[PDB]
Amino acid sequence: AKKGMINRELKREKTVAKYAAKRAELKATIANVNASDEERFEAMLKLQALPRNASPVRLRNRCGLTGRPHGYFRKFGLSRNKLRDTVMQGDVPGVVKASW
Amino acid sequence: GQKVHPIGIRLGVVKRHNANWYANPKQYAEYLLKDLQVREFLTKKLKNAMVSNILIERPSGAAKVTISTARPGIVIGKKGEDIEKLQRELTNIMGVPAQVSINEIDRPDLDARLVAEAIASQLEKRVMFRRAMKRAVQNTMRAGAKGIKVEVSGRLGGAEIARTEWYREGRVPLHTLRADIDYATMRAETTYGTIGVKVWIFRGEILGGMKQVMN
Amino acid sequence: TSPHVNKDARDQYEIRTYKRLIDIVQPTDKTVDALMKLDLAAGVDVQIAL
Amino acid sequence: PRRRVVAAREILPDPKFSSQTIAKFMNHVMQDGKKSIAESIVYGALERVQEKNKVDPVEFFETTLEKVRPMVEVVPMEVRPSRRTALAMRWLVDAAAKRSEKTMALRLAGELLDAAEGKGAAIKKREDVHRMAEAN
RNA sequence: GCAAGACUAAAACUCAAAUGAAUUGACGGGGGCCCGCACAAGCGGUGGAGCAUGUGGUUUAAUUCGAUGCAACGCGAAGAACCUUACCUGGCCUUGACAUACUAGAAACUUUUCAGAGAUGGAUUGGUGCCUUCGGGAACCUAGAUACAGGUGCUGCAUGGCUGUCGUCAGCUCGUGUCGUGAGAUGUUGGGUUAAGUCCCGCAACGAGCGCAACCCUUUUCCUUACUUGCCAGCAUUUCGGAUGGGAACUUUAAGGAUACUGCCAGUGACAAACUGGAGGAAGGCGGGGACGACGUCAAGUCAUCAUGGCCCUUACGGCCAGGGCUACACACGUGCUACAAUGGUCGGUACAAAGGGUUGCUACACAGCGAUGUGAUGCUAAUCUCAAAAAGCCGAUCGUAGUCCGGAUUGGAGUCUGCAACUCGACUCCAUGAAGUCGGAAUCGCUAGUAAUCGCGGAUCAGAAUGCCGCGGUGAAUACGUUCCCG
Repeated sequence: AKKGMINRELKREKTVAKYAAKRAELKATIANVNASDEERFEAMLKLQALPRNASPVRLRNRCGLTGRPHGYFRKFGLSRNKLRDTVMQGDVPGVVKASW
Repeated sequence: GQKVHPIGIRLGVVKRHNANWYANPKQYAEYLLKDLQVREFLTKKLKNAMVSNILIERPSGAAKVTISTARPGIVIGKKGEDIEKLQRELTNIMGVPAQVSINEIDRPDLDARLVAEAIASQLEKRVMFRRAMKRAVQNTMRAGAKGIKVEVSGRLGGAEIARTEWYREGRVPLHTLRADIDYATMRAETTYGTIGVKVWIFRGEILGGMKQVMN
Repeated sequence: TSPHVNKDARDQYEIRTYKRLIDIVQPTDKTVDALMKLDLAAGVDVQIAL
Repeated sequence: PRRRVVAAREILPDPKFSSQTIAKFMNHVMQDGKKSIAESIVYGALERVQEKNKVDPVEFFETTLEKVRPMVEVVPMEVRPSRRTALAMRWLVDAAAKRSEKTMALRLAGELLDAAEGKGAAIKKREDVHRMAEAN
């Protein structure tokens, strides 16, 4: 991937980490029954007023080695191209060729 | 056609893994990434130390890296100063204290990685590729190997059309899963591009299975 | 396995997680101390519950 | 198969009458693994013909199948004993479907009863076959 | 010489070759031999319909870029509302979002606001941190300067690495002797047999190595160890629920082992390799399946995973943002899903799996709703709790061949959930509507047994979004006379 895309993902991750507590508090207040309807509406507006990158749906899993955005395999954190190379030379513990 | 990786196909038969630790699904990815970073840093830092195998282990909240080298003196230092450094940067890269252990290779000519690195370094100095392959094969066969195969691919000798050459002496039974085959790949960067080098060394079959390999 | 396009050319990998259970009853005073003094082998995770 | 000659598969007799002819007829009737439905149809037909005429179902079925059984097929060629039974069951299956009784078991029982006395659509099919056969 | 022409017969100029025989390979619209779901024999599909998905074309501001006979077309993509995103419109930055090298200043940061579509810009708070030889150095930020950074821009026909294909096709090589002036040849050659250059007889040759087979995984029978979170044969108590005391038998779980070797018996081949039949045995001649792909072919595929020679841009072909597009639509093709019904539709009652997933997760149970779902609440970091209802199946009733009580496209209305946000462009629920379709031309595809056919279940990707892909089990067939013909 281009270096700009990797820096973009890094920036989005940092923003998500920064705004994590306030967003959780806002959603809890929204889902709080005991709070007044006015309070819930104000919390909804506050949650809608956050920066877009604060939301975690805009994060895309990329290969930890090359930044490829397709074929991720969350368990290893590597795209398929690097996963094949690293597995077949013995650097991934416990992974072997499967036959049955 | 294409050929399977000689170590990958034997990883569960007569070969061990270069990584030996356990992690739950949450920590597995983080551990793997830090291990790969450690391997890359070590490979970059110890080019001239004849380093072949790096084994990473995580016993319990710590790290242990075993480095197999043919020049333990360069890795260790005149008073062991460099091992303290290596531990410092490895503890920085990982998140746990790390111990560095040294494993001397007393037969450098039976190690596939070192032979490939020697051939690549020679090719990077405009040495004739046929001469380099023949010398490497002769030295390995004299060191007591049962067979060796060496292959070079690319713009050999500066030619505009790339081609693949290979030379072999002895036996290399790749289809036998219990054969002890060491395999290595290394690239040499010349002014005309990249030349790939592949080395296979056969050291005899392994009888008794993985149980006798003592997994 | 191919860099660009061969959907039927794939490598199939597996990883297995083995689990063992051990029960110790009527432990002698030396038992807990010896178990804690036992070394930690790499590649095996050990959990103890009292 | 060019070189290898393959043995013919051996099938088990049906649990009720121990008749491989009944088992093979059930196999011909069955679609996409619904052997239970095939058994229901065949056993219902046999019970129906038995209550109509007090005669052993195995004997009645074999006599009727021999009656419908072709010595030649359809452009004439020759056939072997196995093909004879295969084609007899094949032609017997369809006419029951084109009949008009409310259930397949009743339809097949009626078709067998009509073919036994010679006024059956399978009998007409065999007649077409042999009146085609004398052409050559 | 009637003629057509015959006979005798040069030079200028031009090239560094033109030739003969034999050797190795390659090729042939030359020959011979064999094998393969190649054809035959069967079962079920496609081409016809509606919808899903990919492609061509057309359209567009853009419809981003690759893959193109078999071997591209549910392909990269294991999952495009924003993001992804690479494309378009418009708004912005320029040593840069990111590295090293130099010169200085600043803890880093932190609270409220305003303008703006946002990128950005302007005000406004609090903090002012760490180590010391403490005269400054560690982190992070800001400012200036130039070598540079950056480029999913071009060349896969300059490359590495990786992959497809012939094709699981059966071949490919080496030593000492002999023959030839020589390049080279012999060995690998013929007769049987085999999945096999597998093996045996023949053979100026004898011997090897890699290919084949085996070693590896899984399934079928038995044994040992192990007895919980799993099991319940015997005993006892039962709230009749392994629920409880209890048992270690059985099922299972999962490590290590045993067993099959033509071993035995009866004939053949040849006096062999082999072949045929029988008993025992869970299994008999390779028991089934997976992984493993020889020397080589196609300037095959990938500079858009990555690396890399060369070329090109540098206030732009680099970088940031909001909206749009990749989802268009007179058409054509590929791969699929659902049907056309009675071996079926609907309704009521009632049985039997395997494998896999679960802590920002799966959820018992109760209440509310017709429902998607919501609220409260419980167990589970799991042989412990949970997803979970298996479905086809069996019993009973009804429908009685109708475009139907078949089919479920399309459209109107009303909702739930994920998400900052479902207009372009999500999934699901309810009411209403009820299209084509009555078995599909020339032609064409898959499959030889727990297979085809049919039925349900799970996972990767993933906030949400599978008829695709990768797996799991249930029910469970038909036919193979044979090698003419078609293909390789």
